[PDB]
Amino acid sequence: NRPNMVSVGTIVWLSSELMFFAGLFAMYFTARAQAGGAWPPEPTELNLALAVPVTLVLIASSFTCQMGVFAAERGDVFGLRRWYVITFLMGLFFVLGQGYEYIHLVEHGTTIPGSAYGSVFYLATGFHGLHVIGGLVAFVLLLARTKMSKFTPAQATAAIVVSYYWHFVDIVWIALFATIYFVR
Amino acid sequence: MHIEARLFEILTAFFALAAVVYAVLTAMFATGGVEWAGTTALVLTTGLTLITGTFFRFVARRLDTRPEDYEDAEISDGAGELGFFAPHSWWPILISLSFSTAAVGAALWLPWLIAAGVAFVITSVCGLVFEYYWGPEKH
Amino acid sequence: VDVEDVPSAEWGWSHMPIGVMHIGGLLSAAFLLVMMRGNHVGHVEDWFLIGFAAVIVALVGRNWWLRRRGWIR
Amino acid sequence: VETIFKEPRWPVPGTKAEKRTERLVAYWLMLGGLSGLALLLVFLFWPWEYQPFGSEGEFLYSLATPLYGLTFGLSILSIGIGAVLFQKKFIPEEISVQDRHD
Amino acid sequence: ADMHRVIKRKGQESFNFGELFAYTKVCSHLGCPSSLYEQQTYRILCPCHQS
Amino acid sequence: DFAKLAAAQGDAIDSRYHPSAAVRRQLNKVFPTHWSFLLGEIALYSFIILLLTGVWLTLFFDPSMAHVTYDGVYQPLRGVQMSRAYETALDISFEVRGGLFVRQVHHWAALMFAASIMVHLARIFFTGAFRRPREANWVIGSLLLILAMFEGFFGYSLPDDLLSGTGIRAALSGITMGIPVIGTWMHWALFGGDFPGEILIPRLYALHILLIPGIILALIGAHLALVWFQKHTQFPGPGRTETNVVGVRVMPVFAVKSGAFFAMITGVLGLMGGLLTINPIWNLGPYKPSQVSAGSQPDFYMMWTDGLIRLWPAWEFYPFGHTIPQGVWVAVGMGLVFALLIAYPFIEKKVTGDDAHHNLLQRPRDVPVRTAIGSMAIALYLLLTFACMNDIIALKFHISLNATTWIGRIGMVVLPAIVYFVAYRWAISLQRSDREVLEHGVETGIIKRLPHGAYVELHQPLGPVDEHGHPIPLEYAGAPLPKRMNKLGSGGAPGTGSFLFPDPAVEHEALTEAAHASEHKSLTALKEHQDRI
Amino acid sequence: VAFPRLNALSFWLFLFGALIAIAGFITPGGAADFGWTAYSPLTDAIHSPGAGGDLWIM
Amino acid sequence: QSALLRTGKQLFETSCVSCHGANLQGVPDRGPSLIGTGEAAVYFQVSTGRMPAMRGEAQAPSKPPHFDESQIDALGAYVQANGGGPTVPRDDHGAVAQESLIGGDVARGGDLFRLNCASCHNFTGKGGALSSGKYAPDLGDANPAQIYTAMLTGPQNMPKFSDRQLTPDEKRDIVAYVRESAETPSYGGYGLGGFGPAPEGMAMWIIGMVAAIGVAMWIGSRA
Amino acid sequence: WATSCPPPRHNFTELPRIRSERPAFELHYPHMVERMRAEAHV
Ligand SMILES: CCCCCCCCCCCCCCCC(=O)OC[C@H]1O[C@H](O[C@@H]2[C@H](O)[C@@H](O)[C@H](O)[C@@H](O[C@H]3O[C@H](CO)[C@@H](O)[C@H](O)[C@@H]3O)[C@@H]2OP(=O)(O)OC[C@@H](COC(=O)CCCCCCCC[C@H](C)CCCCCCCC)OC(=O)CCCCCCCCCCCCCCC)[C@@H](O)[C@@H](O)[C@@H]1O
Ligand SMILES: CC(C)=CCC/C(C)=C/CC/C(C)=C/CC/C(C)=C/CC/C(C)=C/CC/C(C)=C/CC/C(C)=C/CC/C(C)=C\CC/C(C)=C/CC1=C(C)C(=O)c2ccccc2C1=O
Ligand SMILES: CC(C)=CCC/C(C)=C/CC/C(C)=C/CC/C(C)=C/CC/C(C)=C\CC/C(C)=C/CC/C(C)=C/CC/C(C)=C/CC/C(C)=C/CC1=C(C)C(=O)c2ccccc2C1=O
Ligand code: HEC
Ligand code: HEM
Ligand code: HEM
Ligand SMILES: CCCCCCCCCCCCCC(=O)O[C@H](COC(=O)CCCCCCCCCCC)COP(=O)(O)O
Ligand code: FES
Repeated sequence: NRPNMVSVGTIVWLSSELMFFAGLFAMYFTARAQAGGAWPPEPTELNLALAVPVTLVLIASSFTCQMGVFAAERGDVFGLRRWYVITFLMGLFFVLGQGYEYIHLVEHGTTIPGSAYGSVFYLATGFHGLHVIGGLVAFVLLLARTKMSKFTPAQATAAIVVSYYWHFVDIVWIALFATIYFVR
Repeated sequence: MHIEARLFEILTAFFALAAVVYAVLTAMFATGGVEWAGTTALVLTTGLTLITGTFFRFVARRLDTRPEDYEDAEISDGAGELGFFAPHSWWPILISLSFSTAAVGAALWLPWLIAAGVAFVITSVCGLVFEYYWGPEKH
Repeated sequence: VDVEDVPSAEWGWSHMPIGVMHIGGLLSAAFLLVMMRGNHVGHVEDWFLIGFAAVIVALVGRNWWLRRRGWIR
Repeated sequence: VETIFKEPRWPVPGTKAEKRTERLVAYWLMLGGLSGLALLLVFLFWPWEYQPFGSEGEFLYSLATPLYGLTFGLSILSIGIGAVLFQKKFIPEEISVQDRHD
Repeated sequence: ADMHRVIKRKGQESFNFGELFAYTKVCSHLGCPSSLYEQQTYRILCPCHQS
Repeated sequence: DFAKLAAAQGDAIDSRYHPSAAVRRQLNKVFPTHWSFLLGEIALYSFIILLLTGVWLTLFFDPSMAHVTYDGVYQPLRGVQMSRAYETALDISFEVRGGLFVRQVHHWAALMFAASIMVHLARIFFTGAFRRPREANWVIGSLLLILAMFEGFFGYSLPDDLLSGTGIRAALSGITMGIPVIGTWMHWALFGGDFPGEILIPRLYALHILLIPGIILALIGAHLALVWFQKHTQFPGPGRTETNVVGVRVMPVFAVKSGAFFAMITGVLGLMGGLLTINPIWNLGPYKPSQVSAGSQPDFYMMWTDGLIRLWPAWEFYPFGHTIPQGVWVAVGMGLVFALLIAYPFIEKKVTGDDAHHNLLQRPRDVPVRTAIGSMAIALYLLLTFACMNDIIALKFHISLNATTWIGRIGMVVLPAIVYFVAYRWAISLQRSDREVLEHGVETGIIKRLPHGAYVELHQPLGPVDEHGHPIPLEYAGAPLPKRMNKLGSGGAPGTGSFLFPDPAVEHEALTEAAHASEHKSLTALKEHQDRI
Repeated sequence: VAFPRLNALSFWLFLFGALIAIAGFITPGGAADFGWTAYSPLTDAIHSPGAGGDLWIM
Repeated sequence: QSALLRTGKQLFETSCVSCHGANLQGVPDRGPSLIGTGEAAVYFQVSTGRMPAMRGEAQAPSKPPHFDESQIDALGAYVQANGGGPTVPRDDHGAVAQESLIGGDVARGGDLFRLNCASCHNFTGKGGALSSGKYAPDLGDANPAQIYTAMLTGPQNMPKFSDRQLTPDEKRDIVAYVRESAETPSYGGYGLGGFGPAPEGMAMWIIGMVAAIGVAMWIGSRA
Repeated sequence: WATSCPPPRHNFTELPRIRSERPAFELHYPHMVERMRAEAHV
């Protein structure tokens, strides 16, 4: 009969977090306008054979995260744990996939000090990867709390607000993925 | 809670108008074309009010009038338990100390101090989250 | 000490004489003042010693005066 | 000495939790055995001789001592973890009072 | 250019060969080698106890 | 088969030694289970590991000062003149399989041993375990801490490298020779002439491998025997009195826990020995009096002595054609600290006047003056230790080296005063926090709005209540009081099953009923015992 | 307030964050000297190499 | 080459007159004279990024360079033409020598470094603090040419070791030890910074004691 | 201004009827309630 206080606090903070990514987006666009015709410039060669499967995994993690919310709203703690463990594994795969992309980009001459494109690319995607890592920590902390006490409505609220952050992270990546790999 | 999001929708419309006007006015008769830094900030400033306003719009249409949303409600209408509010906790000062340790390490570029700070933050945040959920000791 | 000031007054050592803290503070300031004797050629440190010694002396004097007048016990 | 409290950890027999806890203790002991065998194998076959700077074997040599501590440390630590778990999950909980007569 | 700032010790006014000076490397405090010679400030720093 | 052999051997042992009454007494002895009681075992386990690794090291170490030419595999030191002590120390870490691991484990074990004593000493001081009839047990331990300090100091001086050789030259030589009247005669008797001489390392080797460890082992045996027959002090609580010991018997609970703790302590030291580089002597080179590197810090247990040297001003006296150097201040101050540490229980019993038998510990919050004094001493020790690292701190943290010396100098007098005042207020404030629970109950954190608009917080009484509903105020009993509802069991249990799949409902109900039945009986047994006595 | 513990966290984050920036005055180089506006490239490591500016940022 | 000289002066005018003067005589209380410092001093001071300096303090720190290799050579030639002085070693192709400066006797370089450098830079070039706000920076980033020029020119508080006090072969041996002691991995695990007991005691207290006390909590009981 | 100085731990031992932006003024001056509604508009 009353709005969820934790949900309102999380959504309010999630809106503010978007302005942090606004600054990173401004840096990428400012450097893109000064590229001069090459964006990305040589020797940076983005490959979609790896980014696309990595992006699809993160998108699929949102669906399983939503499934855990349905279990949490249903009062099924075991269903919530199964879906959030699966979500954590795919979220971890996203971090490993991004890092594996980072290793090959560095070997081919795309680094933060190497070029202006490397600076904006790594800051924008790296800070998002830090947000993904923070989301994985939230999953572990929330799941550890599931083994401490009985499944209460306040505990179910904590599961919902964590999924809000995960959905926010996934949506931001879609903007980053479309802006970097398609709007060149 | 119909007033709360009406505040954000009003801000959303103005931010959307300013973002569109600034982008168009910088595209024409402005050196360098579209000024990307301000346009990006204005566009995503509209996003901030849009997400909060849309959420408040969905919450408002679900639940009926609250006692604080009534134009003639009585004090006795709000009787009952409000919720959980933490009485005391020394974890927040530990979280800030943990975060300040990482910032000092990042300021002076000491990777060992950064690693210690990150580990301290995780432990401090874990204590705050688990403070009111730890069970009794089992022996 | 009374249980109103220290609730666990009967469970352990809970009282330290005020004379010990007052004399210790005066000796605290005196040791700071004698440390200006040395091989250092700068005087930035000397002013820091003087300031800390003055603060300690002022605190000791304020506490002693307030206890003498009876405003604090 | 008077034992005022003494109860078994699993009064209800035939429970899945008891079998699950039994495997948890065995898993830590199995890890200790695997790490102890690994310590035996790395000490005998890992390249341990010093290699000069800029040589091909320098990197493998630099991991010789680190591998000794990782395998030795994890082995006995896992055994200790399993022993603690066995006491806290299978050894009956007891409270005993002894007169000091001091 | 810094030779005018040199102050001589009694009984040691002629111990230097022009602008060359020789001082013991052993610190007078506890015997550590005080060899942190700063050329501009002309300060000899002992790494053991900061003399 | 296996049962008959045990019975046959048991009868054979009993027929020849009749150790039945005595062994049963050792199996039935009760030890309290508090976590802080295990702090003395960490130091004991570290010493055992030191003995095991130390014996291994003696099979390869040549403690000679004779100068030789290096012929080992370490290329950056090929041909460099060095002593045999530095020669074999490189041989252990390079020419013997596992020698580097053993040498690192030994030195990490020393660091844990020194750190364990300081932490274990803190509990003894703050909880009042030093009081009678345990004054002599405190005194024996204080000697053990001093012996450990010098044993560790001699330990890393054996390799005769540049870093430790510099530490020997200052601490062992200059301070000793600066002592008035007999100071130079002590230097000649210990070095066999002038520094460095030719007999220092062999003599230090003997002192470090036989004499000091032999004295430590004898004192440890007396420590364990005293803390094995005088019994162990326990914290106040339900059923705990001045004449009983509450806990678990040795067999099998305490033996398993102690043995498992030994395995875990060894693993931590084994991992650190093989995951963190400690004392890389090959990077420092052999000791030469003409060489000197920056950051000449000793081991952390010997830093406060070095910090005292760095901080004390250059105050010297020259009476009648003689010299009293600055090292005399440190030498006298070092002795004063040891004298105060050893004789503290008698000082307190003289000041407080309390000379009664004590078997129940005191919570540190309940003794604000001693807690403030101990916090003051800890702050002084920490500042002295960090003053030894002032040059290292100055480089890494961008602080003037002159500033760090004066910060430590002024802080040496100001910071202990601040810490004493803060700790004294903090200790009393925790007493007030404990009281608030007693007359009002545990704050559940749930806010309720009354029909007339009052905001009240629901409280959980710890005892009987009034007819109005307010709990009867309870009297403090020296025991910790709950402050979180989740610690009282209000959170319940998640549900019996694996992390991903639930167990059948009947099994969960049976398990939770058995658990609730077991906890109630345990509480009832303690309550019935407390009521009887 | 809605989040009593988050409210307390803000105070300490604010107190320790302010102390970090002010702590530049104890460094030999000093604190930040590029103005509170911190205009670029004056704040670049080339033009502001000191640790006082870094403490100001963090 | 007249092209290299006028390029160096043209770079000098808008970057180095405010503190060093238009004729390289130095500006009192702002900067010393650059006459006789040589090309080696300019190469070190600019390639290490130490110059142009930004303010007066205890010690000018290193930072990203303000000029590239071609501009450094032009600046060095302009200063070299005014008073002469030492020059940076060069290879056959005329580039700044880096690999050819690595000496073949690292054992000799180690003893020389411990006699002449360890006091200010530490056993393994990790850096060390000086009197008042000054310090000997860590040596793990300098290339062999930078180390050679630092030994030649003696920057700020470091002694100006001449080619007679330390012969070119001795200098090459020292930089060989400096370069190898920075690129050699630790043998007993993580290096902990290489500063000695001070990180070692910190690591023990924060890792082993925390684990030991944390394990004691798990095995033991409260109250 | 409708609570004690200082307010209790939970800020309120009671709450008045809220009908405008001056609840404390209405609580302390009930006779002025009619006047404020009548004179609110110029
Ligand atoms: C149960 C408990 C028991 C367990 C306890 C065990 C814990 C230990 C764990 C770690 C073990 C690792 C083993 C591998 C060892 C190894 O193979 O080693 C590689 C090399 O690595 C470093 O080379 C760097 C470069 O590669 C070189 O290229 C470069 O040259 C070099 O630079 C030096 O040399 C230059 C000149 O050459 C100088 O110019 C320069 O300045 C410097 O000196 C670099 O070194 P450096 O910067 O030192 O650090 C760089 C470090 C970054 O730091 C760090 O690790 C910090 C973190 C650890 C350090 C120790 C802790 C610090 C504590 C402090 C007290 C904090 C302060 C707090 C204050 C509060 C209190 C105060 C009051 O990055 C990394 O490795 C990244 C790796 C991170 C891995 C994390 C581990 C994951 C654990 C997860 C466990 C899960 C378990 C779950 C179970 C269920 C040097 O070491 C080399 O020698 C070494 O060879
Ligand atoms: C290169 C290379 C590899 C070389 C390295 C060399 C090296 C470092 C070797 C170390 C090897 C080590 C240390 C191995 C042994 C590890 C170990 C402890 C074994 C594992 C045990 C284990 C996993 C347990 C499972 C089952 C089991 C056997 C249970 C425990 C059995 C027993 C009898 C325990 C042994 C532990 C022990 C020594 C003590 C228990 C007995 C008693 C009564 C302790 C004595 C005692 C204690 C401990 C007190 O707490 C105490 C407190 C107050 C007053 C007095 C006392 C007192 O006298
Ligand atoms: C005489 C004497 C005692 C000197 C000390 C004087 C002094 C001013 C000390 C500290 C000064 C500092 C920390 C300067 C930085 C500027 C700054 C932010 C100031 C503090 C501001 C303030 C008080 C408010 C913020 C809140 C707050 C309290 C946070 C600060 C927390 C931090 C980061 C403190 C750490 C300071 C400190 C002394 C710790 C050093 C510990 C040691 C011994 C480190 C040795 C060490 C080193 C050096 C390694 O290289 C290494 C490499 C790899 C692994 C490990 C290590 C390692 O541990
Ligand atoms: C103390 C008096 C020193 C002695 C002896 C040596 N060095 Fe040094 N060095 C010292 C300082 C204060 C500085 C910084 C000066 C600057 O102008 O900023 C240096 C610098 C170096 C460098 C440059 C390092 C860089 O930042 O990459 C190198 C390579 C260097 N020093 C090496 C070096 C060698 C090989 C020495 C023995 C001959 C030596 N230094 C002695 C302080 C002192
Ligand atoms: C070699 C170092 C030491 C070892 C191995 C050691 C070992 C132990 C052990 C195992 C115990 C029993 C467990 C415990 O209460 O923690 C104990 C108790 C005790 N130790 Fe230590 N100890 C050492 C040093 C010290 C020091 C430095 C002091 C005090 C200065 C001290 C004084 C005591 C006292 C008074 C007890 C009484 C036990 C009690 O009443 O709880 N010991 N010691
Ligand atoms: C309290 C007990 C002890 C402490 C604190 C201690 C401490 C130390 C330390 C810190 C070192 C230097 C380690 C290193 O070189 O890296 C050392 C060296 C040594 N210790 Fe011990 N030690 C102890 C007991 C013993 C015992 C009992 C022996 C022999 C039985 C022993 C034999 C040695 C040997 C041979 C060395 C030198 C060989 C080497 O440098 O590696 N120690 N000791
Ligand atoms: C290296 C091995 C050294 C010897 C270790 C011996 C270990 C096996 C002990 C077997 C005990 C037999 C118990 C029994 O029920 O048989 C009993 C043997 O008779 C005894 O009472 C023996 C008393 C002396 C036992 C002292 C042993 C101390 C060992 C401590 C171990 C922690 C048979 O009695 P019963 O008929 O069952 O009543
Ligand atoms: S040894 Fe030179 S200062 Fe003490």
